[PDB]
Amino acid sequence: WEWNVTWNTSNPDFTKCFQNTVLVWVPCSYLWVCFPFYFLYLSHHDRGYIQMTHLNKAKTALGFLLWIVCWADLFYSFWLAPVFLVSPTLLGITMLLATFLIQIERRRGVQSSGIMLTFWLIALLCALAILRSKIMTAVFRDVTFYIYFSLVLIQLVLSCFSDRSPNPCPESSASFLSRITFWWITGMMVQGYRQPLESTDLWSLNKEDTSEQVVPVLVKNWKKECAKSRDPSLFKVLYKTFGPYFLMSFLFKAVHDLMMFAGPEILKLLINFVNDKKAPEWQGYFYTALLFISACLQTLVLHQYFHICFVSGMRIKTAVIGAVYRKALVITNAARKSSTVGEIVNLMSVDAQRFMDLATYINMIWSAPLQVILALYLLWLNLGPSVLAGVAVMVLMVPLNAVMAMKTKTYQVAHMKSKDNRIKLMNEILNGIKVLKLYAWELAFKDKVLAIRQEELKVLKKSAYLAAVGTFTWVCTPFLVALSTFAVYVTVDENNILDAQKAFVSLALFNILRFPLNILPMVISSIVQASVSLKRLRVFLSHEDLDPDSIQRRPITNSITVKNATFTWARNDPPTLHGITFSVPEGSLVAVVGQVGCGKSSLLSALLAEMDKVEGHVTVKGSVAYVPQQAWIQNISLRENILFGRQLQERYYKAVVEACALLPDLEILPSGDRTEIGEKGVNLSGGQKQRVSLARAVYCDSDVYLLDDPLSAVDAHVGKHIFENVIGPKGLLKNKTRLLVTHAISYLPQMDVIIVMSGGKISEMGSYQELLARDGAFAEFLRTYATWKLVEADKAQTGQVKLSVYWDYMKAIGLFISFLSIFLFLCNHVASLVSNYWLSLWTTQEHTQVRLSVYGALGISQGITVFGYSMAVSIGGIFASRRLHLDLLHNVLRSPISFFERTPSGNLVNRFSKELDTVDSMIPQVIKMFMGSLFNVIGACIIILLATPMAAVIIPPLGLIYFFVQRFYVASSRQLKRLESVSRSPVYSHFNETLLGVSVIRAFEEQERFIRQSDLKVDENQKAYYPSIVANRWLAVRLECVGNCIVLFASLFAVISRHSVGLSVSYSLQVTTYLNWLVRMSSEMETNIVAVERLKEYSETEKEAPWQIQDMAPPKDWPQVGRVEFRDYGLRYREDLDLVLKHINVTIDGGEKVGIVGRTGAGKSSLTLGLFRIKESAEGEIIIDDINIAKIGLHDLRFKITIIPQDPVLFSGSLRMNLDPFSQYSDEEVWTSLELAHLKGFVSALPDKLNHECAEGGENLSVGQRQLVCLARALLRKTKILVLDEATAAVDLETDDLIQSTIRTQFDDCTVLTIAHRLNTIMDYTRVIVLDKGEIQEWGSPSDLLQQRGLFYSMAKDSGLV
Ligand SMILES: Nc1ncnc2c1ncn2[C@@H]1O[C@H](COP(=O)(O)OP(=O)(O)OP(=O)(O)O)[C@@H](O)[C@H]1O
Ligand SMILES: [Mg+2]
Repeated sequence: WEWNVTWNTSNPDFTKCFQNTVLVWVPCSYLWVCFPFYFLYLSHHDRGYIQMTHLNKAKTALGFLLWIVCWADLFYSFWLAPVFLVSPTLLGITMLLATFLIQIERRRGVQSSGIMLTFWLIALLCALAILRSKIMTAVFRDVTFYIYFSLVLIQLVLSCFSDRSPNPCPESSASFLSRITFWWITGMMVQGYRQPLESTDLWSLNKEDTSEQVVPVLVKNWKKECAKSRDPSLFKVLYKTFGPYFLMSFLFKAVHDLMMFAGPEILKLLINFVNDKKAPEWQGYFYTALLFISACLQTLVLHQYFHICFVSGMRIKTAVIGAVYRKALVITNAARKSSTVGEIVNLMSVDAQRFMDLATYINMIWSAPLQVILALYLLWLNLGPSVLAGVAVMVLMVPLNAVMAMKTKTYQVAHMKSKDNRIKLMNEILNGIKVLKLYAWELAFKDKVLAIRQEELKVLKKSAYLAAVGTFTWVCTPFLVALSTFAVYVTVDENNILDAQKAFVSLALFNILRFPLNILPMVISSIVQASVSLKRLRVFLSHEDLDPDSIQRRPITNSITVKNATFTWARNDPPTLHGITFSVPEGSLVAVVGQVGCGKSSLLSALLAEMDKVEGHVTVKGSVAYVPQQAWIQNISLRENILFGRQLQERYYKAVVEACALLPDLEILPSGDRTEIGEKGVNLSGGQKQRVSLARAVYCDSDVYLLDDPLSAVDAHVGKHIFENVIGPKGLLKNKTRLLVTHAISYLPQMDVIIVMSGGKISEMGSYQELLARDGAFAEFLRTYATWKLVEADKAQTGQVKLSVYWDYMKAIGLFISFLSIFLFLCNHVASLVSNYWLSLWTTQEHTQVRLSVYGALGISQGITVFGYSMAVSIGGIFASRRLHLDLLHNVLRSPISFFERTPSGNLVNRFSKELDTVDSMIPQVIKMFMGSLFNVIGACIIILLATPMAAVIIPPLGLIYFFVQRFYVASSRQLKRLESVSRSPVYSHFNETLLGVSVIRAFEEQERFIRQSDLKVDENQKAYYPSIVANRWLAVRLECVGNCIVLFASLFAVISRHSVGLSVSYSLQVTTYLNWLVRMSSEMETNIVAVERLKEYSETEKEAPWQIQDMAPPKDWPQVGRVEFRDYGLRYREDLDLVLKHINVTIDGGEKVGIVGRTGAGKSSLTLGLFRIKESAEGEIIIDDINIAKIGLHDLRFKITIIPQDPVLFSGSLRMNLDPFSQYSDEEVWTSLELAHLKGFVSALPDKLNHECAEGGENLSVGQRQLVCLARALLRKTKILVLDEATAAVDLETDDLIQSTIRTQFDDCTVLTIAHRLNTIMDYTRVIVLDKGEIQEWGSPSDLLQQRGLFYSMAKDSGLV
């Protein structure tokens, strides 16, 4: 090796020894270092074995022949030079390793080899170099090399084709080149250009990324971790699960850094050749070719690294969602109260996003130091032994930034904890929107949600401040280090030789150092956010687990054999069931009776292993079917609700439908048992829900039935019919154990055992006959008798996002920030341009100091502007997020009830949880980066145009070739993002539906089907998400290669056309980067803008009538008498179907108690909706005290009309907040109301009294005590209209009489419209007006109706009052 023949001569020729040693050691060596490592992948990853094909054999045979040929050389050498022995043998054995490798790759099922193609490629290049040398030299050993080269070339061509496999994703069957270039997606891309993509174009999900193939691994690893540590660390299981696939990203990142650092060196060498005519031209071309191949390989390896990181993040998100769902289905009640529904919704919505953000930057926590250390070491041997001073700066800056970052972790904890409270509050708002709108409590909760949002948005401002200050130090680090090391370098010794050339090199290198330190703030912020989101996930996954071994669920004497067990709702709270002991024989109908909050329902929940056992033995035998007190209904057709995971059996299904009085219900529905039933059963009535919930349990034939009051909402006749045909001894369940919890006693004589439970312990136990002779606590009670698809789905828009969206976001940000931020951007970029100009243009130690001072001033000015615009962008983004949340909340609240009926409660959760996450976090940073890239591009174009008049006809084409591909990419990226969000919404819907009814699912042992449904929905979401990232890589690969094809032309021109412009080579290198970056950023912003678009989607939806009308204002004492009078009133349930009320005309007098009563599906709960303007009246006019209701607003009417809703619902927070959320009543007033509603005897014993912490939706209370709270609210309001929408249904007889007496006493001067199914209360009323089929039938006093022997007489006959 000497420079005369290898570099100095115009003939590019390697030396003979170099040819025979290094050129042969390179390829053989590559396979030797990769071979061992490759077994890891070949072993850990398997796909079967490929069959015997001609291609595989062709490759194997050529591998055998190639080895022979190489050993044939050793034979001829055996037949002086030392290299003529070792080299042929080494090549033969590495060749024997190559053929063995394709063999094992066949065995392990790999169609395209990631090593063979590269191995042959490198071998080919080495052979090409020797080939050219051997053909320039000119039989004996040359012909062996020609045979070797031809065989290697054919082997390389063969290795490109993909072998046979052992609407799927093409990634599995794509060839190596297609996989490395992401070619296989281009079809979708061009498809997205023809017409917008739909969900059907989105391909299927790979088997490796599927939910059922990812979640079980993490779940098993978590069980192992939580079993070894009898507290476990979530980090250990997380990396043990997601490390083997991620280490490839580490390898690719190392290669990308080692190849990127070569780029500037090759550029510098090229710019010295072009600026020199004393070097053989061949050297210049070689430089351009080397730069081109280096840039191409750099982009390929970088984009492989990025794809691996993104895929790992996607898998992490899928695993996190699956594990959260499984734990939520497994969680216990106490932990469920501790870990609110907002916490779970945040865990599978914003937390995984933090993990995928961490996935991109975790690989940089070693790359950035590595680059910094490499640059510092190279400067050590470039400038001298004075760079250590710069080290001191890192020792005086890093700790500060670390201390500052540590404060952010205590600032993100409150940010991610004040988000769960808001999400929980909005979940309770959406679950009980009907009551929250019937009580006019809209702004009472609108001004309450904007009290946890502004607590969550303030810590965001503080964290943004700490992030801007943290990036300030990183942006000023280089210049400060330069100043410190130069101040030391001059004094470190007599080395004051800061010559322009040296100073120039050091300054350019220190500028290069800016790239590793410009990504550190994002890495640190992502690490902090991921640790904050890791703590919460570890806490949630470490909660207490329900124990199904507490109750011996023996399969199949006595079905239930409770043995003095003392159950409790939570570990620390005092027990609720004390010393319960009973034994129910098989088939014996048992009726639990007592009072409100006595433990009747708690007993069934304790027999379901849903309630903690202090001690005792329970042996409920068989399969248990549960009918909850509040019916649980999903969003499917009524037929599937009845089936509930069972195949249809006409013989049984028809009998079940007939028995539970469902034929009358399956005749008024639009299409019988094929109509969409709504998310929460809103399509059904209050009594039909109970019948459907009972039919679901009856169809699922079990051995033990725990009926928690299944006849608490149906009228007397239908209840009798159901009991006789289902629950009685002559029904379908005549040979099944039935714990029929009942409040109103009518079938007690037909009971077998009557459990009288009071206080919490079984106070009495015996049949009807054995309880009439006790003459005690309970005997005196008996003596005294006390198709269209209604729910739609989120639909993506087709086309470009309207600028209106951009305009609304800009208006949300404001004007002052929209100009100050732009000014800071522009000033920063112009300062950078001048710093680059001066360092370059200006390239006398009096000048050296001046140059150093001005450079430091420019760097500090750049840092100041960077910090300033980061602050401005963060503040503007927070302002925009606040405004957007306010607008979205107002739009949701102002929407009518029908909107909530047709929109599933997973779209709203999506807008308020995930889209808001994007608006707060991703959009500001994306806008900042896009603005920076755009301004950089404009500045670079300007500086080229000003300093090069010739380069004026290339700017328009260069802009066009990038604008066209930008459009071609965004046209599909927008639709991919839209489908991602649309497919995501269902997941939230399913999570809410499951979390609502966990108890029923556990009781029916039907967890697997719901787990599979959640897996399917998450699979659809990831099917929508994966093409987005794949298209991201495709766009970048094409752009970074298209721009890289240009620099090649510039380099060649600079070289080939110089004697007959050294700047263009670097200009193309510099500008193309800005152009590509800019394009990417634009697309990114566009995609994120989609989120804002969806937040706007609810604005155009038609809303309710104006809440307050100032022109039409009622007097303060407007309801003087409450003379309700319906004139021609007809209400239509939905616009398509027919009228539900046909020309009713009713004249109610002031203060006259009305007792509206009718059969099921008679439109009883239509006057209640109409009187509150819940649904606009197609025709008719309700007039209260001479003023039409339709003319007044809404809040005026709502506040002044009291209602007791059919479904008792208690919002989260304190018990007081469920009474006066406006805080308009004193403590004494509320306490008087409590004793008025007969609840003071329960709240007093509570340790927190009035401020007791209610659970999510009120499960902390009973169902009768939740109705007593509604009665307390009605007493507190105390208004002259008291429509009772089927109230007092879930309370015992004596409590019913007590609250009836309270209503009769304190509400004897109001126009109360008591809709009820218990006719005994309606008997002592002034008008018992009857509705039958939407038309008026009876009109008069109850006595007149009874004597008329009409419909009401038959109704009186059915109940048992005649
Ligand atoms: N989810 C819960 N968390 C905590 N305590 C609860 C919960 N559910 C019930 N309790 C406690 O158990 C008591 C009894 O409730 P339960 O609903 O069993 O009474 P009940 O008499 O069957 O009610 P109802 O008359 O409405 O049928 C409540 O008053 C409350 O103290
Ligand atoms: Mg109950």
